[PDB]
Amino acid sequence: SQFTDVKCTGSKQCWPVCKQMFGKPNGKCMNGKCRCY
Repeated sequence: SQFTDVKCTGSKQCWPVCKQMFGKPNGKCMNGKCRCY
């Protein structure tokens, strides 16, 4: 997992975040913050 500080309630929210931050959308909302894979 890659850490982010981006808050979230649902995993789909994390897809654009992870795409911007790490180059792929694969990501889940984990304990209220995005994690990217």
